[PDB]
Amino acid sequence: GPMRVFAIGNPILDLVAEVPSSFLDEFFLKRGDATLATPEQMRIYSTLDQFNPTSLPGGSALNSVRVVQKLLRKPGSAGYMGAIGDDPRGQVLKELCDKEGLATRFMVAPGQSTGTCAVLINEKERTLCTHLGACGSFRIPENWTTFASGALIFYATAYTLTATPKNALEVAGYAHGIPNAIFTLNLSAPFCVELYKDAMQSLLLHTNILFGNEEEFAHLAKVHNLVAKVALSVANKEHAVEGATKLVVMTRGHNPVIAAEQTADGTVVVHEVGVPVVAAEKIVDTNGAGDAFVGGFLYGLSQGKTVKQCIMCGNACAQDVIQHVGFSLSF
Ligand SMILES: Nc1ncnc2c1ncn2[C@@H]1O[C@H](COP(=O)(O)OP(=O)(O)CP(=O)(O)O)[C@@H](O)[C@H]1O
Ligand SMILES: Nc1ncnc2c1ncn2[C@@H]1O[C@H](CO)[C@@H](O)[C@H]1O
Ligand SMILES: [Cl-]
Ligand SMILES: [Mg+2]
Repeated sequence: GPMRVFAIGNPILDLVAEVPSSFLDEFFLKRGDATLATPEQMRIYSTLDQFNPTSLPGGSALNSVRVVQKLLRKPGSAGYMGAIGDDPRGQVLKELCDKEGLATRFMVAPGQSTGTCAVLINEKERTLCTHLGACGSFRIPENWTTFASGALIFYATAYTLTATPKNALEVAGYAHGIPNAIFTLNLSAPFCVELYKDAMQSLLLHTNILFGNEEEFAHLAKVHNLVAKVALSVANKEHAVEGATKLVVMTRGHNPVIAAEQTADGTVVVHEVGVPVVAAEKIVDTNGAGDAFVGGFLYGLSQGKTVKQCIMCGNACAQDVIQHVGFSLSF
């Protein structure tokens, strides 16, 4: 069918810049972390101009769906909903989605600005500091099911919980009642795991595929029981548990990707797939690596490939993205 994957997310503009460690210190940021800007960090946005930053579209789920749309090519192959502000920045994101052929229904929040994320590159790592702005007012429209009619893969990032957990809950609810449809979720960042524990619990029950990195699962283990790689991964599959797709995919930088699935009979299958080596000197920045991996994974899943094949496609998409500035598109 036309629409193959439908997602909700926070559309944001990324401002990328290479900054010295001193900048991280002055802004109270932890290298490699992802957080929402506190009042004191608001000054980071204007101050970046001294570093000649570059700007490009961002937003975790948007980045992912853009990979699926690029690989599927047909207009409306991927659908997306989110909220943008009534400003020139919002217009740039919108124009870009239209030119890429994605199907979108953006909600415009008058009086508010389009979200922005400062992507600070230092050493090799990326640190993210975001100001949601209009993204926080996002509410799914009553007829979203009509816009996404035909889609069998629904995706949401935990980052959408900040606006309200109702959005993702409604999407999962809908998918659940549809046979042959699956709901997929990304843990997004440690902060989401720690702040939205309750909503996540209800959400996990209705999740078919859970994606996240080692750091996110670690917090998920602690916040929940299991505690403890492989064990953490097998651990998380209970949260989704208690043939219906139940799979957990854990990414971890250059280390092998670990996927654990629970088959119909209760058999647990775990795959440990290596990630092709990429010389460090060839890496530009790792911003968007996980989003690219999820996008390649969902596109392959859309084509009926196997779990291992899914993972290989995700790895290939991520390897391309890490060789570019911010979230690029190529292949
Ligand atoms: N050093 C590296 N060498 C090769 N591949 C790497 C890599 N770092 C990341 N990847 C690729 O990226 C995938 C995801 O890595 P990871 O989840 O750790 O990214 P992330 O958490 O940086 C990205 P974002 O900026 O979206 O938040 C891995 O499964 C792998 O395919
Ligand atoms: N709170 C957030 N919600 C959604 N996307 C985000 C958030 N913070 C950072 N991102 C995005 O994560 C991407 C890297 O995975 C960047 O392109 C950035 O725009
Ligand atoms: Cl998002
Ligand atoms: Mg990384």
